[PDB]
Amino acid sequence: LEELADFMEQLTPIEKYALNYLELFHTSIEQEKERNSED
Amino acid sequence: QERRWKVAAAKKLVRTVVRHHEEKQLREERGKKEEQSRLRRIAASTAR
Amino acid sequence: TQEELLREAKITEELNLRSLETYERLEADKKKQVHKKRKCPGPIITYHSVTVRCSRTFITFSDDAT
Amino acid sequence: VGALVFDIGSYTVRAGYAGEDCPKVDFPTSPLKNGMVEDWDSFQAILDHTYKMHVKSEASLHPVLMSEAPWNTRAKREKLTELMFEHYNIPAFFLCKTAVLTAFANGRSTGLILDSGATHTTAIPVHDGYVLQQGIVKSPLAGDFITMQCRELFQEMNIELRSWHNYMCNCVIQDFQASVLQVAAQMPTVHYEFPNGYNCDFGAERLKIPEGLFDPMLGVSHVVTTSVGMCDIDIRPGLYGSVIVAGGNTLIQSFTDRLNRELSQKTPPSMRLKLIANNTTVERRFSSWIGGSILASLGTFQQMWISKQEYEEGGKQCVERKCP
Repeated sequence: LEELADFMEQLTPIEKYALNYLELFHTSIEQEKERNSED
Repeated sequence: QERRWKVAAAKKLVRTVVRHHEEKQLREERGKKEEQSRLRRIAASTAR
Repeated sequence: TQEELLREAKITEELNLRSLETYERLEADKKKQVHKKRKCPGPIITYHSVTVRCSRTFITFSDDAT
Repeated sequence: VGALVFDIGSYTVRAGYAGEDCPKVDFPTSPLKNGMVEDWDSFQAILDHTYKMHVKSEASLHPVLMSEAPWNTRAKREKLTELMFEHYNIPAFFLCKTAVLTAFANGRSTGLILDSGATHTTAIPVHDGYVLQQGIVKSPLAGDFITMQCRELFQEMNIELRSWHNYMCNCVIQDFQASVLQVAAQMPTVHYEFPNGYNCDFGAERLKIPEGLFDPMLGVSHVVTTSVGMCDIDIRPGLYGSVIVAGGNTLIQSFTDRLNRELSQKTPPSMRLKLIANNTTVERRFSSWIGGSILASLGTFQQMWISKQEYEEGGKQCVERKCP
């Protein structure tokens, strides 16, 4: 827990923003049709 | 024999000149395509 | 309120399922296996041999410098 | 020596440091009527105002990044590098498309970007960070058109809606948009008051005004649907699953919701269409500058920029060669 904290500090501004954005909006690489890449 | 040599030499020379022109045009087309692909790869490297 | 219900229920779906860990979920989706993220090795030279009945090799250079 | 990131957008200029989250200065932009530099003297003057007044630093020390419109012409970029390097003597330079910066800000390299500014609203598909020039769709139904619907309706109301007065007029029609406009059919409405206290019951107008960008010319939904039609055949599913919006002019209530409905009913139902909801005013206004900031921060930007050495060695040609 402490390691994440002191690592979360020194997180320059852009990355704090990115933390908030990726927290709320997330992503998903897989779309269930990656098999089409094989074919 | 001189007429034969001259006809064959004119043929070879004009066809080498035509080759020069075709290779030149293909080289310019390839250069444009390569520049396009190089810019695309720079864009890919930055996005990546 | 069924339309409003559909709305915030799908939002709730996203929120709750994002809490689970790719397991614990009854609809155990298939083949996640989270592959490697590669993550840099700078400029690279790729050697790729593939079956095409026949075998072919493709050598990829990352940038024009190399 | 923290890298500086500027957006020279058409309607408001956003500037800041690469490592800082927000553009520390955001002021109204003009020399960018059609989308690129119309007046080099005025553009140079506003840039000088930027470095000196806005950020209180010389351009000779920090590395500099600028962003240009997707459809801008090449001569604009060449002259931009010439002017910047000759006059301000920066150490290193770069140029990037605003749509690409929007897609980077969202952490989604493959995307479709909807954005609008002074006189223009555009749809751009970006695949792996490359803007498909042939796929861009540009429409005149920009925020200016809607704000002029607002202004005409206000003049019909007969309210009293030198240059500073006109700036105030434009701002109020913009300020009214954020609070009132939503995309008898609207039921009772807001009492939005002017600084002097004037107001009215802003009724159905709040519904009919935003309707222009869909139905006054190609509306936004048509703009995007044809944009992807002109792009590659098989990358199209990727764009729909990656549609993004940016720009303060896009800040209307339920605007993104109406876009999602329009695209869902226009796209084949089977498709994975989705809109990334960076709907907050802060998000949309910072999106492009955010992408520029991230681009500048990384440890590879030290190799991507156009160092002053490069421009000393070669002239304007470097912009086409170093900037996608």
